[PDB]
Amino acid sequence: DLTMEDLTAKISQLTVENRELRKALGSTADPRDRPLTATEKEAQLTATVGAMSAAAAKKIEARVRTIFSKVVTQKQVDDALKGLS
Amino acid sequence: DLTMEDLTAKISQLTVENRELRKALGSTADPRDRPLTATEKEAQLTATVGAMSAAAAKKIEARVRTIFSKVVTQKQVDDALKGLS
Repeated sequence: DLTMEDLTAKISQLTVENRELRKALGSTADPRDRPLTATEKEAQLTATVGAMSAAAAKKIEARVRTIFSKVVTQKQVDDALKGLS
Repeated sequence: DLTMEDLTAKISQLTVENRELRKALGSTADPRDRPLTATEKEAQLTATVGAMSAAAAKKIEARVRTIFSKVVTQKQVDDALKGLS
């Protein structure tokens, strides 16, 4: 009947519990138990993607240099690229 | 029996023959049969790398995101990155 207000009250109950969890995670002796903000979580995600992407770019360049070293002409590049597919 | 001069004599014979075969290939009728130059081959090489590296970066980023979608604390992040180094 009062569906809107029930969903709002659901957020209120989920919000108070949400912070009661955060206050308990700050009461532990381990600093690494702190909940990360969405900003810090994105910075560590971006740095993680950047590291693995650089690692993937390293192996990819060596892999296709292996196939390109044999080619000398146009047609041969295409068959090497098709060999990469 | 097998001296060093034997190897360098064969190396010279192949270099002078490869120089000639290129000059013949460079004088062919069809322009697509001409051998690629060193920079042209290198330019198409990095172009192939950069294309695959960009596509690999997308799969890496979307993969890291679905892993970060189930973490909150610094301890959870460190354990989520432990399997996927």
